[PDB]
Amino acid sequence: TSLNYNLPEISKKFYNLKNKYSRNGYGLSKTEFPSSIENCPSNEYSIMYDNKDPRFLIRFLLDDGRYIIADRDDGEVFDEAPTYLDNNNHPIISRHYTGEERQKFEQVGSGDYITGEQFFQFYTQNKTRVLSNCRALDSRTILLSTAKIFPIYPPASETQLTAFVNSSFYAAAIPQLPQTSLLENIPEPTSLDDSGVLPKDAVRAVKGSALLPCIIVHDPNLNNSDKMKFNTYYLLEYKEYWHQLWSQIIPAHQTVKIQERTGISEVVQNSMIEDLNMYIGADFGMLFYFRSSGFKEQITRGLNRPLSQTTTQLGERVEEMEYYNSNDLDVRYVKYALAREFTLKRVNGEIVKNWVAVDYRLAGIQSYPNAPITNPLTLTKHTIIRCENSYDGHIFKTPLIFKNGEVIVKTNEELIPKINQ
Amino acid sequence: MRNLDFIDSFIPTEGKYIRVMDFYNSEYPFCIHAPSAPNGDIMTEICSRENNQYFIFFPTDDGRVIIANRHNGSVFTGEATSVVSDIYTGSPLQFFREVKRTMATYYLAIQNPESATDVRALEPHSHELPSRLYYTNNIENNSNILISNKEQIYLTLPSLPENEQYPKTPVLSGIDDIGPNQSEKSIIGSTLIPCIMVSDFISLGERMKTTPYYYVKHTQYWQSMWSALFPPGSKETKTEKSGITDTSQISMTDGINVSIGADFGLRFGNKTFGIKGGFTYDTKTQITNTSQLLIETTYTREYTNTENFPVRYTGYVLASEFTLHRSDGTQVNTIPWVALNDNYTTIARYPHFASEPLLGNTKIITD
Repeated sequence: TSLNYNLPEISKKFYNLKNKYSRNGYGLSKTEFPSSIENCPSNEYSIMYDNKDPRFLIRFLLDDGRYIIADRDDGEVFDEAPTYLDNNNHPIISRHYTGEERQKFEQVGSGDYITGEQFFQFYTQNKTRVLSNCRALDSRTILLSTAKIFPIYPPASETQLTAFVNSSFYAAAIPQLPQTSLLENIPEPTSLDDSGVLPKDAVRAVKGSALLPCIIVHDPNLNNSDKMKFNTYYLLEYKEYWHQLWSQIIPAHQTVKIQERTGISEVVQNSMIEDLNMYIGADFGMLFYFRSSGFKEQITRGLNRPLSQTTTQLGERVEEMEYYNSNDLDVRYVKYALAREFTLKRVNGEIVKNWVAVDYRLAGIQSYPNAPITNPLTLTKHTIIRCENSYDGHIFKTPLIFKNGEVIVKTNEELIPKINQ
Repeated sequence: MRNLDFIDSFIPTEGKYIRVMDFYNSEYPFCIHAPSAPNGDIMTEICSRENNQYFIFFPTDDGRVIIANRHNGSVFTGEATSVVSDIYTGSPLQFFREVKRTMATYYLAIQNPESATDVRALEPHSHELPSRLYYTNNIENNSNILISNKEQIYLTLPSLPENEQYPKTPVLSGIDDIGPNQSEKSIIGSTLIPCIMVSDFISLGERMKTTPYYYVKHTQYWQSMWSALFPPGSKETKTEKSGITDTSQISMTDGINVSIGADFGLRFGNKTFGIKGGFTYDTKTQITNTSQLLIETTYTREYTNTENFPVRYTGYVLASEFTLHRSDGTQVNTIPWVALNDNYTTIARYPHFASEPLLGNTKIITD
């Protein structure tokens, strides 16, 4: 099954934005020369308007349908400065991405779609302000937002200063989405001395993937210009595999204590936060911080992992289990739990980092000799040794039989204290 | 696998099962009960197996849920001081947030004309007697707002069709071959839509029991517009339709609360606004960025055969179609929901090695 993340056309191309009514080809520019218009002062941060040195801008889609406007050459975004100009206007300036409201813009299309003569406008503050050229149509000037909105059906003269069309473009760098695959059965040991399959050698199944706009990714290896041109979107893969918890020979008719370490450590969580502003909730759902929050829904939809419903962070889980071997022989037993793996890749395929969370809720056992020679292993005692939160303080009702190769779902078993009461 | 293939299914998402709820702290067996009348007060009543006590949580794009009962399909509606049952209209007071304090217990919160501000949770005023559900600002370390699921019954969802590759352009067999009226229809995508958001002759209460989920299917195909045998160096004028008819737009809007914009993006009404992101993602469509609706337009176009030999030419336009289906697969809409887009056209020709027709001038007919 192939995959499509469904980005709009304008979110896949860096476009040159020209004014619809300008006669001499004026548009959004990165010209070094200052503003030629009296009441329109320019500076180092000012977004310029000129017929030379065009800007090539991408529009990253936010979950609420608004856009982040970024520049291909320097990787900075458009920003509505809180400072005031004449007539209660705000300058539009270049700034680094922060994810604040002042960096979000609403695109509104209007005009004659039937003759292909439509145009678009950018609005802010719940459509109370429209982006406009300062005073001129065909002269070098600045860009600002005004609260003086005019009708669009008879396109006032002032409305012309707000009308944009798409011109030339550069393709963004989009990585290819991998194809999904099925999860294998829990691996069987081949002999008494076979210690099983370790995580490094475990076969992965691809279940999801999302395209992360470079602005939310912290990749120290690249500068913001190389990052925006060659790695506009990073690839975040979601995979699953059987992560071994322990492998041991259990002597005939013996009870043995085994520690089971699952979940995720704080250091790994901190790492994901640092790089992506993302981390795992105690229900194994996804949680987000400020800088990536605006894209949560698109990301999760792509990953096929749900949004978390708790505020509790997943942590390290240490449990002590007692098992009983009822066979008359000594047996090689091995237990695996479901691993949820997240991988960040660059457009070229280079792996940036991996993060693994071990889901103790889905686990199974395999043995040598196998069934029907041997009888299944039995859980006779379950104790929680160390866990920093009480999201899941439940233990299994013992005794519980672990049938070879069968997956045991903690939520479908009888627990103490009882759930679903 | 086969079994493990359904490993994702073992731990289900909120809207894949029917539940029975009770407040964790109640000692006597009280369950959350909805009134038999379409409108009324939500109450804790002695637990029984009646459909008044069974609920489905329909999830939305941001994770909030719509809570409908199995008896009549009326939803949880926040009011002044109490929670009432009422018909779903897509009102802001009909969206709730489920917060899991633990793996087994959760509370229901509603939010004001505010954002981060007054999140209040649902709470009964008694454990000993039947009570209405009230609001409280006392959330932290308060177990009285804590809810548990007494029962959980897994829903069998309809089988959705497999996604197909973009439709290919039809081929002509000879000089006299006009070609097929349409190409093979291609499944681009399909999405699940709660029964409470659709228009149908079946009662809401019945839909809740037999078809709680409907699904919308999105297909693409090439539609024939014209066909002619062009003599060498001849210019002909052909008429090409575009957009959507007034009846089709009205039928679609009435049926699924979704309209098509002038930019060919989709416009979502009050009922479907909260699920627009999931809808467009599943169907591979886009949300509209204009307020103008798509209308029907008739275009004339000049086509010139530049080859020194006669050529057969058939013009096709890209057609996009939406169909509403019940859980049993039956199609609900009787009127076709089709949008033709004259910006994407393909010209099928005989002989195959012949060039593309030269496009001249385009006019718009004001019939």
